[PDB]
Amino acid sequence: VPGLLEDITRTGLGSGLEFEEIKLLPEVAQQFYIELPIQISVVGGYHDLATFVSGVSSLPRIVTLHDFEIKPVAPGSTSKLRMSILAKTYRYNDKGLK
Repeated sequence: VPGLLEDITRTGLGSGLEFEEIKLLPEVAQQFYIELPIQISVVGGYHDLATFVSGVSSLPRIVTLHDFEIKPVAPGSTSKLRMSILAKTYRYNDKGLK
């Protein structure tokens, strides 16, 4: 199954947004599942950022979102925002924690 990075790009997510950083982190084993985290920083207006969050939220797969941060990039009038978020997908763990 294609990863979250591909889902964003295959379905065309993030219109109007300027990606700054995409970092795929090492998988984290837990006793019931393996987490696949992706850290993303992206710049845009509130509307385009919201559309992106809704797009990820509407994917037909379990994605959890964490560590949401948003700050204006500059003190100017109505300027764009920098949004940081950690997204995770999951797969089963049938092998324990050895």
